[PDB]
Amino acid sequence: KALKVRTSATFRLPKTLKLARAPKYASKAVPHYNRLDSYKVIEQPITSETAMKKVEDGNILVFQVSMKANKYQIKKAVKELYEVDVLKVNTLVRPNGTKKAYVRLTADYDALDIANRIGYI
Amino acid sequence: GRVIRNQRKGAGSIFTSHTRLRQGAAKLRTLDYAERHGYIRGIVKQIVHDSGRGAPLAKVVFRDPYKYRLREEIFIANEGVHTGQFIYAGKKASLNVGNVLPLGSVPEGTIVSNVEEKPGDRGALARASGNYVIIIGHNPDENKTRVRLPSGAKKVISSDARGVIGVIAGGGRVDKPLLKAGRAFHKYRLKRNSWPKTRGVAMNPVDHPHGGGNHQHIGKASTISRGAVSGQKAGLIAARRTGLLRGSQKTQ
Amino acid sequence: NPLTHSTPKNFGIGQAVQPKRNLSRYVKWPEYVRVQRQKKILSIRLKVPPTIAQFQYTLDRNTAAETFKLFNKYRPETAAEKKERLTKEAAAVAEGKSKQDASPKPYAVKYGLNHVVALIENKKAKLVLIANDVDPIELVVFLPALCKKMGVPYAIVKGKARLGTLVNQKTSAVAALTEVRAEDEAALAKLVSTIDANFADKYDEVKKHWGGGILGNKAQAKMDKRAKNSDSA
Amino acid sequence: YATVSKTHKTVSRAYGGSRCANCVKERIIRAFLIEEQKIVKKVVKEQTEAAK
RNA sequence: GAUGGGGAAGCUCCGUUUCAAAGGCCUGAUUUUAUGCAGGCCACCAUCGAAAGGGAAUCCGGUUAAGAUUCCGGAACCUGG
RNA sequence: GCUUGUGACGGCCCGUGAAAAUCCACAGGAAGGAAUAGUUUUCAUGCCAGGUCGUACUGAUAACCGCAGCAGGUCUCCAAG
RNA sequence: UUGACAUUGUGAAGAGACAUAGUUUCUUUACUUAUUCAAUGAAGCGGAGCUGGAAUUCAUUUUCCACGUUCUAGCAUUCAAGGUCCCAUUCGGGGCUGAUCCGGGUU
Ligand SMILES: [Mg+2]
Ligand SMILES: [Mg+2]
Ligand SMILES: [Mg+2]
Ligand SMILES: [Mg+2]
Ligand SMILES: [Mg+2]
Ligand SMILES: [Mg+2]
Ligand SMILES: [Mg+2]
Ligand SMILES: [Mg+2]
Ligand SMILES: [Mg+2]
Ligand SMILES: [Mg+2]
Ligand SMILES: [Mg+2]
Ligand SMILES: [Mg+2]
Ligand SMILES: [Mg+2]
Ligand SMILES: [Mg+2]
Ligand SMILES: [Mg+2]
Ligand SMILES: [Mg+2]
Ligand SMILES: [Mg+2]
Ligand SMILES: [Mg+2]
Ligand SMILES: [Mg+2]
Ligand SMILES: [Mg+2]
Ligand SMILES: [Mg+2]
Ligand SMILES: [Mg+2]
Ligand SMILES: [Mg+2]
Ligand SMILES: [Mg+2]
Ligand SMILES: [Mg+2]
Ligand SMILES: [Mg+2]
Ligand SMILES: [Mg+2]
Ligand SMILES: [Mg+2]
Ligand SMILES: [Mg+2]
Ligand SMILES: [Mg+2]
Ligand SMILES: [Mg+2]
Ligand SMILES: [Mg+2]
Ligand SMILES: [Mg+2]
Ligand SMILES: [Mg+2]
Repeated sequence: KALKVRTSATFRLPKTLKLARAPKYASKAVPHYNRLDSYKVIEQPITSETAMKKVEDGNILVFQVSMKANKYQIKKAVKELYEVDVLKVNTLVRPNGTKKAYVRLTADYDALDIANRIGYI
Repeated sequence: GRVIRNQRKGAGSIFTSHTRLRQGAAKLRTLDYAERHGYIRGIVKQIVHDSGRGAPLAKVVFRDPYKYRLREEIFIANEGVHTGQFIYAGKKASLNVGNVLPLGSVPEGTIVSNVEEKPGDRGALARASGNYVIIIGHNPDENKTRVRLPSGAKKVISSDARGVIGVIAGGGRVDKPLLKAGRAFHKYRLKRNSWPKTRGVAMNPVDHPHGGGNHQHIGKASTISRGAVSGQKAGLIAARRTGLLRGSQKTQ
Repeated sequence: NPLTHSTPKNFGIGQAVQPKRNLSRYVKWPEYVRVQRQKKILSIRLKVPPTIAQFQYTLDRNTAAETFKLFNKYRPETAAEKKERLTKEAAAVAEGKSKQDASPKPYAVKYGLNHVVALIENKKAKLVLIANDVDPIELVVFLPALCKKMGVPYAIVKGKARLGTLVNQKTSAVAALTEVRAEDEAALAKLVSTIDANFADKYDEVKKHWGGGILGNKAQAKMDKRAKNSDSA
Repeated sequence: YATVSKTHKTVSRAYGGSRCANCVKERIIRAFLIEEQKIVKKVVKEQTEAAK
């Protein structure tokens, strides 16, 4: 017979079959547990005088929170740990290498109430 | 002593070309099937200043013979060419200012610019403002064509090498005195870092052959051998004569 | 016809985009392709010395076909045929008491380069097949001379793979016969003659003929035409 | 421009928000004439071929 | 400044699209089914490099011992879905 | 009037005074679409979401560099009678 | 920089000796595959053929050129419309031709 017909003068690398990995053994024995559950996320209340005020006056809980956690993780954590509803979460990094979360609850909740249920003042 | 100025140029650290505002390299079309069997038409779309250059460039655009699109080219504009003008490129093109033809298709005496030294090299000879080459004969067997370059030299090249009819625009640029240091400043500011220029005779010996002495002076013949060595070639290199040129130059 | 129209395009330089064509003559092949093709060309442009040039002459596809037909009746044991034979003797011999001679004298094609060479040097081979590929050609180039001096009939044949298939390897470089069934003696005598006529007889003459020296076809043209007009005005 | 309705980015002519109108007058005129002169060009050289 | 490469005894030097088989999008084909092939393109061939260059979009009033075009009040706008 | 913005112009050059991401538009017309009901999210209105790091203060005759709370040095914006 | 040796092969003509058969060595000038330089998203190379015709026929063609684009700052893309053959006529879709043949040396 006769040759192929290429209308391009460029020759490109054949499209070839890529098998997926089917290991003969497992990558690491046991999967790591959740590296960032809620208890590692929100570390401890911040109870400074001026934090307390935000609670009494702004329906805002203030937590020191994991450096490794973002506004999503903080929000979910607070929710799950406190049966509470968060309007929005602001955060800052303290000048001692720790994160503050200003957590505003929705108007259905009373942060003052909800702070001396967790047990502080 | 130390490495002299003309040796430091070669590493081109602070001696590279000032290139940022340049329009791009000026070149003829790639020598394809069109240009080498027939002719192809373009339009000059724009003729435009290129920083650091004297002659303006002409932006010329052609259809792509093999794909639906426009391919733009950067020419050097010959005196007379204009926006909207149709430019014809090819073996079977016709002798008009602006067109580009192989030197074999143009009669003796034709005036051309931006000519190739080999066919397809997209143009090498006579590009500076005002320059041009004259065709002065053909040798149809082994198709060569003899031309005369701006410099005076005659040279024979392939009759397939291409050229563009006419002279490069911007002529007489050098008829006008610069007048001040500052115009040279702005002149070389867009070229390369070669200005101003300390005479070696004003430097110290560490610096230059001409350097030093309790009066300024070169102190040995300033005509240097071809086979002199890097660090030695300052002055009149390989100079076969010297002194005020007396009487008509003109290559015979 | 209908509300349908003829509008023939004009593909003649300076108008209409060129259509899609077969550019296979123009494609920029991968280097390994360009190199293996040029290895061929360069190998013909040179003058190639007689002792390499004597390959390229290969058994014709008729005599060939007949020779694989014969050799194919003498394929060496298969793994199974041998597993079969062993148990057919290992049991039987060891007991009913044959002398490891409850197996019949095997007839096979002999192979392996080193094997065949020793066979040829002992004038045991009756017919030897030499492949024409063999890329270190040295493995094999001495074999026409070898067979010739040992008075052994031989043949340069297309297919190292083809020699391979008759011996159950991928390739085989050489294939030979030393033994034959009487039902075949005659078939072989005939085959050897056609073959001996095409190689061993021709050997001394082939030894004088450099090959290669062949121009490419743009240069042939150039010269078939330059030397057409030059003389014959 | 992505934040703004299509009518802010065109005028309702051929080549609307792209070429300038007097520019499209030119395009049209030149197209018509050149497409006409094409028939004129052909019929002359169809005549040259049969009168030669 | 990596990479196919080329130098260099070597630490490494050269080159940056270079003399390389350099890669991914749009949907169709699935109604064993989850994504294999069927077209056609596009050949652009890393990446780092600006808190004064380019650049989607927020404002006023109030508020602290110390923050604010970032919090509060009000009223907007952009991007993705 | 003063400062700043901006326009329509005018002088100058052998000086003619970046790039890229990104956004839109047009030419094209592959296609996909209605009457027993289709097309339309570049029109309005409506729902959800927008992470990560910086953010205090000094910026100089004392928070910077000059061994220092040094008559030195260190880029800039606002500008009343 | 200059020479020799190696990379280093192939022809042809001419000189050079065993001393007017060609082994060999130099000079000239040919060749291309080594080496070398440019180019290009390796696109139209080389060889033949179709037609047009200049051309003058000393039997009939011995040849040489051509062999789609130039008043105009438009338009030129969907394997191409046309023609023709198929699938079993559905919408869709395919071959050939349109676009001559041969050699895979990108030039
Ligand atoms: Mg309250
Ligand atoms: Mg923050
Ligand atoms: Mg540079
Ligand atoms: Mg300077
Ligand atoms: Mg001076
Ligand atoms: Mg001077
Ligand atoms: Mg001095
Ligand atoms: Mg000195
Ligand atoms: Mg000296
Ligand atoms: Mg001196
Ligand atoms: Mg002096
Ligand atoms: Mg058997
Ligand atoms: Mg409008
Ligand atoms: Mg590097
Ligand atoms: Mg960056
Ligand atoms: Mg920035
Ligand atoms: Mg900025
Ligand atoms: Mg305020
Ligand atoms: Mg506060
Ligand atoms: Mg403050
Ligand atoms: Mg707000
Ligand atoms: Mg609101
Ligand atoms: Mg939206
Ligand atoms: Mg100011
Ligand atoms: Mg200007
Ligand atoms: Mg726009
Ligand atoms: Mg379709
Ligand atoms: Mg909308
Ligand atoms: Mg994301
Ligand atoms: Mg501040
Ligand atoms: Mg202070
Ligand atoms: Mg001080
Ligand atoms: Mg020499
Ligand atoms: Mg090419």
